[PDB]
Amino acid sequence: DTKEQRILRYVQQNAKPGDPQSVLEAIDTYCTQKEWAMNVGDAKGQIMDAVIREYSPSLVLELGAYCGYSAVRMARLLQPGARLLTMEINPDCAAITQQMLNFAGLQDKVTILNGASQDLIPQLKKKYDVDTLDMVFLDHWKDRYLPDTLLLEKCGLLRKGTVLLADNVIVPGTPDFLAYVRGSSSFECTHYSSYLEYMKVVDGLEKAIYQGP
Ligand SMILES: Nc1ncnc2c1ncn2[C@@H]1O[C@H](CSCC[C@H](N)C(=O)O)[C@@H](O)[C@H]1O
Ligand SMILES: Cc1ncccc1-c1cc(O)c2nc[nH]c(=O)c2c1
Ligand SMILES: [Cl-]
Ligand SMILES: [Mg+2]
Repeated sequence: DTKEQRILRYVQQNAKPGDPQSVLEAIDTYCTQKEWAMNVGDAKGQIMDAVIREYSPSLVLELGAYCGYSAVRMARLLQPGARLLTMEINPDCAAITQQMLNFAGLQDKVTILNGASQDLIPQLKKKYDVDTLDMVFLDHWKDRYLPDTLLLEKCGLLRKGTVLLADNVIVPGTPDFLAYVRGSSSFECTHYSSYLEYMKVVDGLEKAIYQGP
Protein backbone atom coordinates (compact mmCIF):
# COMPACT_ATOMS: atom_id res chain seq x y z
CA ASP A 1 0.00 0.00 0.00
CA THR A 2 0.76 3.69 -0.18
CA LYS A 3 1.10 6.21 2.65
CA GLU A 4 -2.21 7.71 1.58
CA GLN A 5 -3.98 4.35 1.85
CA ARG A 6 -2.39 3.85 5.26
CA ILE A 7 -3.75 7.26 6.46
CA LEU A 8 -7.29 6.36 5.26
CA ARG A 9 -7.13 2.95 6.97
CA TYR A 10 -5.94 4.60 10.21
CA VAL A 11 -8.94 6.95 10.11
CA GLN A 12 -11.34 4.08 9.39
CA GLN A 13 -9.95 2.19 12.43
CA ASN A 14 -9.38 5.12 14.86
CA ALA A 15 -12.16 7.64 14.20
CA LYS A 16 -15.94 7.71 14.48
CA PRO A 17 -18.02 7.64 11.29
CA GLY A 18 -19.91 10.94 10.86
CA ASP A 19 -17.61 12.83 13.32
CA PRO A 20 -15.32 15.23 11.40
CA GLN A 21 -13.33 16.31 14.42
CA SER A 22 -12.41 12.67 15.14
CA VAL A 23 -11.25 12.31 11.53
CA LEU A 24 -8.95 15.35 11.78
CA GLU A 25 -7.55 14.13 15.14
CA ALA A 26 -6.83 10.66 13.70
CA ILE A 27 -5.00 12.08 10.67
CA ASP A 28 -3.01 14.47 12.94
CA THR A 29 -2.06 11.63 15.25
CA TYR A 30 -0.97 9.32 12.46
CA CYS A 31 1.10 12.03 10.74
CA THR A 32 2.78 13.07 14.06
CA GLN A 33 3.49 9.55 15.34
CA LYS A 34 3.92 7.41 12.22
CA GLU A 35 4.43 9.13 8.83
CA TRP A 36 4.59 12.84 7.99
CA ALA A 37 2.25 13.90 5.20
CA MET A 38 1.43 17.22 3.50
CA ASN A 39 -1.92 17.92 5.10
CA VAL A 40 -2.32 21.55 6.13
CA GLY A 41 -2.24 20.28 9.74
CA ASP A 42 -3.59 21.52 13.04
CA ALA A 43 -1.46 24.66 13.57
CA LYS A 44 -2.32 26.22 10.21
CA GLY A 45 -5.71 24.51 10.35
CA GLN A 46 -6.67 26.58 13.40
CA ILE A 47 -5.95 29.76 11.39
CA MET A 48 -8.08 28.41 8.51
CA ASP A 49 -10.89 27.66 10.95
CA ALA A 50 -10.83 31.28 12.18
CA VAL A 51 -10.95 32.60 8.61
CA ILE A 52 -13.84 30.29 7.55
CA ARG A 53 -15.84 31.34 10.64
CA GLU A 54 -15.20 35.07 9.93
CA TYR A 55 -16.45 34.92 6.32
CA SER A 56 -19.01 32.07 6.38
CA PRO A 57 -18.47 31.46 2.69
CA SER A 58 -21.29 29.97 0.60
CA LEU A 59 -18.99 28.59 -2.13
CA VAL A 60 -15.35 27.61 -1.54
CA LEU A 61 -12.85 26.30 -4.16
CA GLU A 62 -9.91 24.23 -2.96
CA LEU A 63 -6.91 23.59 -5.17
CA GLY A 64 -5.27 20.32 -4.06
CA ALA A 65 -7.24 17.73 -2.12
CA TYR A 66 -4.66 14.99 -1.28
CA CYS A 67 -6.34 12.76 1.34
CA GLY A 68 -9.19 15.19 2.18
CA TYR A 69 -7.89 16.67 5.41
CA SER A 70 -8.40 20.30 4.47
CA ALA A 71 -11.70 19.51 2.75
CA VAL A 72 -12.96 17.92 5.98
CA ARG A 73 -11.59 20.82 7.97
CA MET A 74 -13.38 23.46 5.89
CA ALA A 75 -16.58 21.57 5.14
CA ARG A 76 -17.27 20.83 8.82
CA LEU A 77 -17.57 24.61 9.41
CA LEU A 78 -19.80 25.40 6.39
CA GLN A 79 -23.41 26.44 6.95
CA PRO A 80 -26.28 24.20 5.70
CA GLY A 81 -26.44 24.59 1.95
CA ALA A 82 -22.95 25.97 1.56
CA ARG A 83 -20.58 24.06 -0.72
CA LEU A 84 -16.99 23.18 -1.39
CA LEU A 85 -15.47 22.20 -4.76
CA THR A 86 -12.04 20.56 -4.57
CA MET A 87 -9.74 19.98 -7.55
CA GLU A 88 -7.30 17.08 -7.52
CA ILE A 89 -5.05 15.98 -10.38
CA ASN A 90 -4.05 12.58 -8.95
CA PRO A 91 -6.80 10.01 -9.30
CA ASP A 92 -5.55 7.81 -6.44
CA CYS A 93 -5.78 10.78 -4.11
CA ALA A 94 -9.21 11.75 -5.46
CA ALA A 95 -10.39 8.24 -4.55
CA ILE A 96 -8.94 8.53 -1.01
CA THR A 97 -10.52 11.97 -0.58
CA GLN A 98 -13.95 10.72 -1.57
CA GLN A 99 -13.77 7.91 0.98
CA MET A 100 -12.53 10.34 3.65
CA LEU A 101 -15.45 12.71 3.01
CA ASN A 102 -17.92 9.82 3.05
CA PHE A 103 -16.53 8.55 6.34
CA ALA A 104 -16.75 12.06 7.85
CA GLY A 105 -20.37 12.39 6.63
CA LEU A 106 -19.57 15.52 4.64
CA GLN A 107 -20.12 14.11 1.12
CA ASP A 108 -23.24 16.23 0.51
CA LYS A 109 -21.26 19.45 0.95
CA VAL A 110 -18.21 18.62 -1.15
CA THR A 111 -17.64 17.82 -4.85
CA ILE A 112 -14.33 16.41 -6.19
CA LEU A 113 -13.33 17.78 -9.64
CA ASN A 114 -10.83 15.45 -11.38
CA GLY A 115 -8.07 17.02 -13.22
CA ALA A 116 -5.60 19.77 -13.28
CA SER A 117 -6.74 23.12 -11.82
CA GLN A 118 -5.62 24.95 -14.97
CA ASP A 119 -7.92 22.74 -17.06
CA LEU A 120 -10.91 22.72 -14.67
CA ILE A 121 -11.00 26.41 -13.69
CA PRO A 122 -12.18 27.50 -17.22
CA GLN A 123 -15.06 24.96 -16.98
CA LEU A 124 -16.47 26.19 -13.64
CA LYS A 125 -18.99 28.64 -15.06
CA LYS A 126 -20.48 26.65 -17.93
CA LYS A 127 -20.02 23.04 -16.86
CA TYR A 128 -20.30 23.46 -13.12
CA ASP A 129 -22.79 26.39 -12.99
CA VAL A 130 -20.56 28.66 -10.81
CA ASP A 131 -21.13 32.40 -10.79
CA THR A 132 -18.38 33.75 -8.49
CA LEU A 133 -16.35 32.21 -5.66
CA ASP A 134 -16.48 33.42 -2.06
CA MET A 135 -13.15 31.85 -1.01
CA VAL A 136 -10.27 29.93 -2.63
CA PHE A 137 -7.80 27.73 -0.71
CA LEU A 138 -4.56 27.41 -2.74
CA ASP A 139 -2.64 24.31 -1.63
CA HIS A 140 -1.70 22.34 -4.78
CA TRP A 141 1.73 23.22 -6.19
CA LYS A 142 3.74 26.36 -5.52
CA ASP A 143 4.37 27.22 -9.22
CA ARG A 144 0.65 27.19 -10.00
CA TYR A 145 -0.42 29.75 -7.36
CA LEU A 146 0.21 32.86 -9.47
CA PRO A 147 -0.94 31.49 -12.86
CA ASP A 148 -4.14 30.04 -11.37
CA THR A 149 -4.92 33.29 -9.51
CA LEU A 150 -4.62 35.18 -12.81
CA LEU A 151 -6.75 32.56 -14.54
CA LEU A 152 -9.47 32.81 -11.92
CA GLU A 153 -9.66 36.53 -12.59
CA LYS A 154 -9.67 36.09 -16.39
CA CYS A 155 -12.56 33.60 -16.10
CA GLY A 156 -14.68 36.05 -14.11
CA LEU A 157 -14.71 33.90 -10.96
CA LEU A 158 -13.56 36.56 -8.48
CA ARG A 159 -15.70 39.34 -7.01
CA LYS A 160 -15.03 42.21 -4.63
CA GLY A 161 -14.27 40.51 -1.33
CA THR A 162 -13.32 37.02 -2.64
CA VAL A 163 -10.86 35.64 -0.09
CA LEU A 164 -7.76 33.82 -1.37
CA LEU A 165 -6.04 31.80 1.37
CA ALA A 166 -2.69 30.32 0.30
CA ASP A 167 -0.79 27.56 2.19
CA ASN A 168 3.01 27.17 2.18
CA VAL A 169 3.91 30.70 1.22
CA ILE A 170 7.16 30.29 3.25
CA VAL A 171 7.90 26.49 2.91
CA PRO A 172 8.11 25.40 0.11
CA GLY A 173 7.47 29.09 -0.60
CA THR A 174 5.65 30.95 -3.35
CA PRO A 175 7.76 34.05 -4.03
CA ASP A 176 6.20 35.11 -7.34
CA PHE A 177 2.63 34.84 -5.97
CA LEU A 178 3.56 36.77 -2.77
CA ALA A 179 5.37 39.52 -4.60
CA TYR A 180 2.49 39.88 -7.02
CA VAL A 181 -0.44 39.99 -4.58
CA ARG A 182 1.43 42.17 -2.06
CA GLY A 183 2.33 44.65 -4.87
CA SER A 184 -1.10 44.75 -6.44
CA SER A 185 -3.72 47.42 -5.71
CA SER A 186 -6.25 44.73 -6.54
CA PHE A 187 -5.51 42.72 -3.37
CA GLU A 188 -5.55 43.46 0.31
CA CYS A 189 -3.06 41.04 1.93
CA THR A 190 -2.39 39.75 5.41
CA HIS A 191 0.27 37.23 6.47
CA TYR A 192 -0.45 34.65 9.19
CA SER A 193 2.81 33.21 10.48
CA SER A 194 2.64 29.62 11.69
CA TYR A 195 4.45 26.27 11.39
CA LEU A 196 4.79 23.61 8.74
CA GLU A 197 2.36 20.78 9.49
CA TYR A 198 3.64 18.43 12.20
CA MET A 199 7.08 20.13 12.35
CA LYS A 200 9.00 22.83 14.26
CA VAL A 201 9.68 24.71 11.02
CA VAL A 202 8.23 28.20 10.32
CA ASP A 203 5.68 28.51 7.51
CA GLY A 204 2.68 30.74 6.93
CA LEU A 205 -0.60 31.41 5.20
CA GLU A 206 -1.31 34.44 3.06
CA LYS A 207 -4.79 35.91 2.86
CA ALA A 208 -5.29 38.04 -0.26
CA ILE A 209 -8.73 39.63 -0.61
CA TYR A 210 -9.64 40.57 -4.17
CA GLN A 211 -10.66 44.21 -4.56
CA GLY A 212 -11.98 44.30 -8.17
CA PRO A 213 -10.08 45.29 -11.39
N1 LIG B 1 -2.38 21.50 -11.02
C1 LIG B 1 -2.97 20.77 -10.05
N2 LIG B 1 -4.32 20.69 -10.01
C2 LIG B 1 -4.90 19.94 -9.06
N3 LIG B 1 -4.33 19.24 -8.07
C3 LIG B 1 -3.01 19.37 -8.07
C4 LIG B 1 -2.25 20.10 -9.03
N4 LIG B 1 -0.92 20.02 -8.74
C5 LIG B 1 -0.84 19.25 -7.67
N5 LIG B 1 -2.10 18.85 -7.24
C6 LIG B 1 -2.44 18.09 -6.02
O1 LIG B 1 -2.26 19.00 -4.93
C7 LIG B 1 -2.14 18.22 -3.72
C8 LIG B 1 -1.21 18.96 -2.78
S1 LIG B 1 -1.34 18.44 -1.06
C9 LIG B 1 -2.99 19.10 -0.67
C10 LIG B 1 -3.21 18.97 0.85
C11 LIG B 1 -4.66 19.29 1.26
N6 LIG B 1 -5.07 20.67 0.80
C12 LIG B 1 -4.77 19.23 2.78
O2 LIG B 1 -4.39 20.21 3.42
O3 LIG B 1 -5.29 18.20 3.27
C13 LIG B 1 -1.74 16.79 -4.15
O4 LIG B 1 -2.72 15.81 -3.86
C14 LIG B 1 -1.49 16.97 -5.68
O5 LIG B 1 -1.76 15.78 -6.44
C1 LIG C 1 6.47 17.91 0.56
C2 LIG C 1 7.08 19.00 1.40
N1 LIG C 1 8.36 18.77 1.80
C3 LIG C 1 8.97 19.68 2.62
C4 LIG C 1 8.38 20.82 3.02
C5 LIG C 1 7.10 21.09 2.61
C6 LIG C 1 6.41 20.18 1.78
C7 LIG C 1 5.03 20.49 1.34
C8 LIG C 1 4.08 20.92 2.31
C9 LIG C 1 2.78 21.26 1.96
O1 LIG C 1 1.86 21.70 2.87
C10 LIG C 1 2.36 21.12 0.63
N2 LIG C 1 1.06 21.46 0.34
C11 LIG C 1 0.68 21.36 -0.93
N3 LIG C 1 1.53 20.97 -1.92
C12 LIG C 1 2.84 20.65 -1.73
O2 LIG C 1 3.56 20.38 -2.71
C13 LIG C 1 3.29 20.72 -0.34
C14 LIG C 1 4.61 20.38 0.02
CL1 LIG D 1 0.41 20.75 13.01
MG1 LIG E 1 0.20 22.66 1.97
